[PDB]
Amino acid sequence: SYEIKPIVKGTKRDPSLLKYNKAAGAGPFGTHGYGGACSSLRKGRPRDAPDAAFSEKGCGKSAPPKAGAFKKRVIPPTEFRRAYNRGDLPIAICHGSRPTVDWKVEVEKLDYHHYLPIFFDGIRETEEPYMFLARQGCLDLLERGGSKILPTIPQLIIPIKTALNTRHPDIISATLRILQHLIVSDDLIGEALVPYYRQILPVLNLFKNVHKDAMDYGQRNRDDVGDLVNETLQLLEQHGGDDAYINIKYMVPSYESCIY
Amino acid sequence: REIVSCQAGQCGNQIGSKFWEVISDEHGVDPTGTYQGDSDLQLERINVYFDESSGGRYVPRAVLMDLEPGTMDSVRAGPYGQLFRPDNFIFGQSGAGNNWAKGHYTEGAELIDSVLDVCRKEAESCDCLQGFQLSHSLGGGTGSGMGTLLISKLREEYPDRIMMTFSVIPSPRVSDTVVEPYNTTLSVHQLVENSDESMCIDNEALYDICFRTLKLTTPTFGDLNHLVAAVMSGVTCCLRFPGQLNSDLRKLAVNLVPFPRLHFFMMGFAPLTSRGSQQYRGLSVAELTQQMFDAKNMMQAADPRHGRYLTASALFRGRMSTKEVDEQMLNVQNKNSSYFIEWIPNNIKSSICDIPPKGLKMSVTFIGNNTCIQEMFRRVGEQFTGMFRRKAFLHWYTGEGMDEMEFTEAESNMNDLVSEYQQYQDATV
Amino acid sequence: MFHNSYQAGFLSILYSIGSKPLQIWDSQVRNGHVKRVTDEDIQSSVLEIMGSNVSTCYIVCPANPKQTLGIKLPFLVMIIKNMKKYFSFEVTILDDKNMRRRFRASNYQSTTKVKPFICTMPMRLDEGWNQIQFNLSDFTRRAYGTNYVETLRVQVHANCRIRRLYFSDRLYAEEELPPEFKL
Amino acid sequence: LTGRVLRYYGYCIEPVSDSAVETERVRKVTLHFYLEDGTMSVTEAKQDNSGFAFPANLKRHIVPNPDGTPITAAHLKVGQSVSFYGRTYELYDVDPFTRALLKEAGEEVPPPL
Amino acid sequence: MREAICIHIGQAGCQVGNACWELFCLEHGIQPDGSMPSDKCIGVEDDAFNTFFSETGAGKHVPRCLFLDLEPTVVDEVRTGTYRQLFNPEQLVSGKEDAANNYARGHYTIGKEIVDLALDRIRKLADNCTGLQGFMVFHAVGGGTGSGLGALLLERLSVDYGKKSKLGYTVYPSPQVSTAVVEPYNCVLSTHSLLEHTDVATMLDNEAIYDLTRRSLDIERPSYTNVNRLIGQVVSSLTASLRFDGALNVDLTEFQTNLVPYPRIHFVLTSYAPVVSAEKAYHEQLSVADITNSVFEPAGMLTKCDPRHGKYMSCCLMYRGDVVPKDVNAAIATIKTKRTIQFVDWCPTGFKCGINYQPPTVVPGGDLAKVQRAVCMIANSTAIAEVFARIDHKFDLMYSKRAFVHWYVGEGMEEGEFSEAREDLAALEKDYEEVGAES
Amino acid sequence: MREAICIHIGQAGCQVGNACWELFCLEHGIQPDGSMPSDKCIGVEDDAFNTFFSETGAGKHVPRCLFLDLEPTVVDEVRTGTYRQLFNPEQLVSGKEDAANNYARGHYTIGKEIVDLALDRIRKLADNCTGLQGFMVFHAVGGGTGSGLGALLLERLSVDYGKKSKLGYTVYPSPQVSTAVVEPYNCVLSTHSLLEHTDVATMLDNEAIYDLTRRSLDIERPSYTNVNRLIGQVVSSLTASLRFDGALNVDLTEFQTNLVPYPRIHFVLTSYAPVVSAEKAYHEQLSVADITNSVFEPAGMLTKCDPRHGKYMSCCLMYRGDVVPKDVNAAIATIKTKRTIQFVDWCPTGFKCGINYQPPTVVPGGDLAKVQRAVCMIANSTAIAEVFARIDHKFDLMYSKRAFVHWYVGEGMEEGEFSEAREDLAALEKDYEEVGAES
Amino acid sequence: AASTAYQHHWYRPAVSSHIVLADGSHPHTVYQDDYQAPR
Ligand SMILES: Nc1nc2c(ncn2[C@@H]2O[C@H](COP(=O)(O)OP(=O)(O)OP(=O)(O)O)[C@@H](O)[C@H]2O)c(=O)[nH]1
Ligand SMILES: Nc1nc2c(ncn2[C@@H]2O[C@H](COP(=O)(O)OP(=O)(O)OP(=O)(O)O)[C@@H](O)[C@H]2O)c(=O)[nH]1
Ligand SMILES: Nc1nc2c(ncn2[C@@H]2O[C@H](COP(=O)(O)OP(=O)(O)O)[C@@H](O)[C@H]2O)c(=O)[nH]1
Ligand SMILES: [Mg+2]
Repeated sequence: SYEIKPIVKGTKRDPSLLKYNKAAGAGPFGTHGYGGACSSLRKGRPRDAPDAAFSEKGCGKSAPPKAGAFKKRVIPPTEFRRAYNRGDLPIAICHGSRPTVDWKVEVEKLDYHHYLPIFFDGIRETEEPYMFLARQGCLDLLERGGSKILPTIPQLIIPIKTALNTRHPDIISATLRILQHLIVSDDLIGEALVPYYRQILPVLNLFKNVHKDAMDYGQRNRDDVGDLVNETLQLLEQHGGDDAYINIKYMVPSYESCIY
Repeated sequence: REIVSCQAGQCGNQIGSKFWEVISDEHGVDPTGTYQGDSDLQLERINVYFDESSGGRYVPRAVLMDLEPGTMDSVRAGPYGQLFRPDNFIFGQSGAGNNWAKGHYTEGAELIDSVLDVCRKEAESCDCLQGFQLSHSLGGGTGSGMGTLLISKLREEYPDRIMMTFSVIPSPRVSDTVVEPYNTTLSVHQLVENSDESMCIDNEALYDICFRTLKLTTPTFGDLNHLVAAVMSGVTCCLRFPGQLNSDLRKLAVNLVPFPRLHFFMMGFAPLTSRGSQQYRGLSVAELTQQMFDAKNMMQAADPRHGRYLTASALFRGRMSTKEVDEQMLNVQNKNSSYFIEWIPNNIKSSICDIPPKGLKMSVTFIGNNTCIQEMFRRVGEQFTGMFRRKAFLHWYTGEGMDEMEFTEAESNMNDLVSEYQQYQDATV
Repeated sequence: MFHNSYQAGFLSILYSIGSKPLQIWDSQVRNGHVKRVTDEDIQSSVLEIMGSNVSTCYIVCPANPKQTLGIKLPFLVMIIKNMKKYFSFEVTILDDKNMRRRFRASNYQSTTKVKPFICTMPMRLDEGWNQIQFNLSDFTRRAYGTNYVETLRVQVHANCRIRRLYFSDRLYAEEELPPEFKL
Repeated sequence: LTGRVLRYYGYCIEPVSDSAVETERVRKVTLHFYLEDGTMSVTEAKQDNSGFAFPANLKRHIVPNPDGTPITAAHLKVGQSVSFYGRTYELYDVDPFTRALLKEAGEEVPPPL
Repeated sequence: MREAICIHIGQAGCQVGNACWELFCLEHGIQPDGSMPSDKCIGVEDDAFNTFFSETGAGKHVPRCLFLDLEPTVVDEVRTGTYRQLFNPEQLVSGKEDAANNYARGHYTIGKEIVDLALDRIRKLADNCTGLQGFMVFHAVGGGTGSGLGALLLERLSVDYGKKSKLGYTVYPSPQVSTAVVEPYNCVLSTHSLLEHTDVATMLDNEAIYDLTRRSLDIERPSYTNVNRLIGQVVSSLTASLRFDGALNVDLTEFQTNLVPYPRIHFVLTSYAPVVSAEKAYHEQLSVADITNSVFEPAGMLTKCDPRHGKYMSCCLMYRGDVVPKDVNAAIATIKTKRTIQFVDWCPTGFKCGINYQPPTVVPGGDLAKVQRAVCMIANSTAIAEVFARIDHKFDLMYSKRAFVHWYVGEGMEEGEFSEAREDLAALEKDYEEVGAES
Repeated sequence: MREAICIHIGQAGCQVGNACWELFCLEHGIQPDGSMPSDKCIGVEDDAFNTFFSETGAGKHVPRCLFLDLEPTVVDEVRTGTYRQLFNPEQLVSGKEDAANNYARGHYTIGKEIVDLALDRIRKLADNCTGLQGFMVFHAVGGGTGSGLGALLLERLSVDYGKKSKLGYTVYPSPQVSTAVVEPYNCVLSTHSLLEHTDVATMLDNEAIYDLTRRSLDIERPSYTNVNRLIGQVVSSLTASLRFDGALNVDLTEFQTNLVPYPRIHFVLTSYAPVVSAEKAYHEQLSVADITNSVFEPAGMLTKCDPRHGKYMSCCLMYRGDVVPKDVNAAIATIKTKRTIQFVDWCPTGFKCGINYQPPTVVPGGDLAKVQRAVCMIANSTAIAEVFARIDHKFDLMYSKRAFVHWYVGEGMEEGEFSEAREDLAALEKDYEEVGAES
Repeated sequence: AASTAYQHHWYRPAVSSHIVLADGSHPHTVYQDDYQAPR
């Protein structure tokens, strides 16, 4: 007798989400030999060991371990989950044709300095409803927030950084779309984002040229991480400043200027 | 192409004192400052490190830097500490307190003005200032903090001139300071932006060299810094003496640094052998190359087997033929191409200077921009995060004027540099 | 314990009317006593804690030290009777940077002071029954420059008379208070 | 033998290049020879107006002769020249402790110069 | 340069400082008359005494110390002792009537009586110091004057000298041996100053030094003299890094930063080894690993504090002699590999090292033997929670019946000061528990 | 390197250790103060004494010995003896009161309160040695300490040091001369522990030494001093292979695998010759063949056991001096040609030889004569069954009606321990005769 | 009649000659060695 282990990759029972988001997974609440045959038609036994590297014979087939820059990292705990479970966010799901975010309290008057960082911290989420609520709240606040988005930028850089460092392609695409909507929200916000290129760009440079005559029939989703990186880089250069190009080049050597 | 040097902190002062001893040996300069070399070549290019006085005294172009005056007294209490000009000894009344914030903002600012003044005087005296050299430790108070403030100000004043640092990064196995990760994290982000090239020196690897390789029983910091002095002289041997394949510091920087952030290098010296095995060893280019690329010969704690070489540099010294020194690189590349990056063909830069370090048939210094430096950057990164989760030993830094978010910014710089090194380690064609 | 429970409006942690009011409280008693008595002022039974040493004997919620509270409500209202004797209370809260910060108020304290884990205050209590209101969020901002997340533990020391301890989200008025929260 | 230190007063004759006030400088130093270790240290008295920021000293260690051999107590002799690290001192006097020790050891110390 | 001012409070502080100063005089070749002889025995650097002795143009070296006891016996008897010409006629302040083992008496009635003149003396102690590192205060918190007057002096020094270093090498009441009955009262009341107005406090309780002398020295009848000699050896080991040259020289502030994780957490254990007699000195191979292991052993503890009851938070080692840096590193490596002792989770480094080239000196006629190398440990650990809990448990036992409280009440102290002290303690033990709790 | 740790347990152990260390000091030119005055021909920096003496930074050498005894007169006499400065103040452990010739007393009551200290001393000995070959244990099972405390120490050393070599030069009771009456009880009880925790045990009784010294050494009245000197000569001859160069260098653990055929078979005859006085030393041409014949003679044996009443399962000769390997082969061949001495049928080889070039010494205070060559046999033979049958018959006679059993059982030993150890010795003698049996 | 840390300090006595030539002279450059006056 025996037991079978099904291949659950890309299925409803895929454990990748569970193993990459520890806080997730909760419910709605909470022998002889030759001794005279010395012949020249035999070659020495190859080493093929990690210690063989830089030896006189050579490393051989041994290779250094991968650094794992593309390794899909674990999601760090997000304050969005705890705040939502506590009830701080006046956010609900308005079920219907396409789900949307319903705001319980007046939304034009809520403290952006207190709420928007939580929403940007929530982009790292991986299960409903946390990820959807965070991303859609980000979209709404950035689309129609006003001039109060600009002062919050320095405390918004860290959540964007942490979402980018997760190396999850879906999270990268989501935070890229949210970043584009952030950039097209005001006038000076791009110039304010320029000095913080040092903390937002490395993941974009890493994922610049990653792609998922054959027509890409799935394109309304816009999950192409490399295309999103290129588009957001061009949009940053457009709605940046005079030093935006040089600041972008300082971190993405393969970038090509658009305004010039 | 004059080079002006600075020694920050106790570690920096000791390393610089031994380095100036070695350089005076190579140029035939006694502690009295008079030249007694037997050849023209030593005096031909002595102006790169030494400035001649009215009486012929060759004063080193060095500035000493430490808040503690006791070690400033001790460093010139040595025989070769009489070389330095008395006015270059700049010190404060109160020590650094082994605090990066105290050495960078409170006591650093109140003292950095005189250091910039003397450094500017030296730069003006230079006919053509090639660059600035710094020797310090990332774990100390004033060696790290005040050193980074100094490098920032010299970067601001002289942007195009070459910037060099020799940083003794502390590590837990030789952890003789509980705030070593704090200081290293607060200094690494300054070093990334303000340093053209930053050589890394490590105490575990130095002791590994002194025990496993040199076999001598009990060498102290003197013999420990002898190796760093030999390396720091072999970096600019090509500047100080002519050779078949000349090189300078921007030579190395251009042929060694692929991207602006990636300028942290591992060091190695050859030959290195015990006294009893000196006469049993046959010196040759093959032996030199094997000691260069041998993992245990590296003087920083990061195994090259765990990473890939962005670039390597071979500063050979001694009368040697050229196709064999190039053929050693041929062999290394060909039979370790798995450990070398494909999209950078011929990762090894080579240069030859005929004049060898005194007392050796033939020698070589190795510069290594391997991607495994990310491992030792991380091994300080998790330590910093461990102390920063509880934010212990942080009231000392915050009461000296530092801001809370600066530590997170330093974490950001560490993680970004590590991510860049990982990306370019696993990047394909 | 209240992380998964409803936390809005009012949340009583101690009430002198329940059958066994100290379900979630550890009566750490040394040279003292905790008992339910009948107060002549209000003609009702209230908690009554005595002790020669204020520090040794006290009551702490939750009883299990590893376990902790999860109340988000920034206001803490305590109906306690001034016994003309030394009194103190302790509130451990969790700040946004994830430290346990510890706000204490005592009547024997001279002046307020802030130390990297604790913030000690003096209190002045009028004769008779008192309604002490403790605004955790505002005082955390004032004494630490740090946001208030939620309170972890409440520990009111001995040598006092206690009616009801309850957390509220906002500064409710006396008229707006429910009849069972009155005095 | 932990605290046994021989004293040797000496002076250094040092020409001065372009000083309006003087052409020669005499640097009076004291050599301490630790009989425990054989180490030697050089100290210089700090004068009130010597013009030096801090005096030139030499921390105790095994001071070698220019050839390479370490300097023992035999090399240090009163009225004689001791050379090390390119620096030459003419010994002229000792303290009573060193004087008596040399007397009983048998070496006749020259009278102070 | 690098001046440090010694303060001695109480009779216990007086004897501790007397031993410290004889040891300093032996180390710096200063005869009891106050001047070095014509034939030096030390051969140490010329600036070694500058941190502890002011050099007068006549050639005499005056200690930079202030003795301050509220009763004249000890001070006058030192004035008549061997160091008459060594010690300054001033800087030797004597009170007329004793504090009588009462913290309130030594802090309110007589502490304010003598504190003005104490600060007047300290002003001229400090004006001659151009690089004053800090004040090293020796006292015993279990006495009356040593607690109350020490507290008031620390308050005034902190309020007038800014953020100068305060190294309080104080003697705590021992777990079982205690010479006074109001001693826990004095300790708990002095904790007010020892938590706020001092920088780094070192415990020197008598029982651990007693056991060290009984076991290591193999001497059956050790006394306050031996205890004070050991304390002076520890102080000299701590200050040798700034007194003399070394591989890793550290001043007061250098380990002040490394040894204090939080402002409250500054009470640090101490332990010195190898401490051996002349009989066993020459028959043992004193190695760096052996001496470090003996230091980490409870035998080497100078405090009655078992390390296994807590977690080490930050250790600092002061090696003296021919100690080699990688020898130190090998000792540290074997200590980390050792499992019976554990460090707190959030402090992975946790180790400070400083090597000095001056071997420890030996007092003639003493019990210490000539050692080629030695090492002194100063360590902040969470194991102090048990001793603090025992001392305030004794305080609670006496204060439950309000015994001996009228004595403190009548000397100008409000009766609620006892409750305030108990609150400060109860905060301290379980804030130590907080910092030792796993993340 | 190649250190051997000496462990002298009991009175007999202390005496033989004193003799052995006198002999070793005379070997290595170590003065009673513990230093070499001046040696020019003997090259400097030559350390052949590392196996017995550990150096100190002052140039003084300390023996690697532990003198463990439960009663103080012998250890105190050794303390006051000639080797005051040589022997370590510690490593010289002396108890309060003797084991009273009681194995239970030495193994359960006073042995327990001293074995921990003895093991601490042993650890302090062993950590110094980086190449420790093994432990050389000297004791007499006849007494109380040498039986019980020796058993306890060996039992704990086995688990503490794993499979480290243990050479116990043990003094078992003699056939008819006894210095005690409960001696058979002590021997029977200790043999059980020694079987499990003794790698090789060596016969060292007293009657054979007395008879050998009376016949060959030609002195009418030998005593314990002469016996101990002969024992020390045997030990030095056995251990000199790792001390000096030779054609056949052998370590302590090397003959462990050659002399022990079965795990329960480890009790070995010892012989030494030429043990002759200077009266006949010049009379006899003491050649290699002559000394080998005298060694193989049962008369020259150092135990009162009969090789001809058994079969030599194995032998290990140690030639010391100018012995040629050719002469060794000649002696071995002429021995094999003999008939009276015979090997077992399953061990045709049965021979081991080790040649050291250093000639044996002569010790002043002893009756031995200087010879350019000597040889010591360590041989496993089935004849040990005779002595064990004799001692266990004595044990059965004593335990038949339980004489002296209350004394043993009072200390805390099980009453069934006597019986169970007796079946142990019964199985021991059984496997003796069955391994002596032919195929 | 008459090993601290001061033993371990080793400092070079003076300028040490090269071992490249037997005379100890500082070596000539490759240019000077190979390109001389023709013989
Ligand atoms: N280590 C050490 N401890 C001492 C010494 N003398 C006394 N002590 C202890 O320290 C405690 C307090 O002593 P002090 O600081 O002099 O306070 P005090 O006893 O009240 O002194 P007075 O008020 O002047 O009488 C005593 O209970 C002793 O146990 C000493 O010489 N060395
Ligand atoms: N060779 C030799 N044997 C001795 C000496 N002293 C005692 N013995 C042996 O010790 C045996 C008797 O045991 P004890 O007299 O009790 O001595 P012990 O075995 O050391 O035990 P305790 O003295 O009781 O501690 C005798 O059979 C002797 O063989 C000695 O000086 N030389
Ligand atoms: N190689 C070498 N390293 C040293 C020396 N002195 C100190 N260090 C290293 O420097 C670190 C401490 O630096 P520190 O002296 O406190 O720097 P500072 O406070 O700025 O003077 C330690 O981790 C040592 O490993 C030396 O002489 N040689
Ligand atoms: Mg006996």
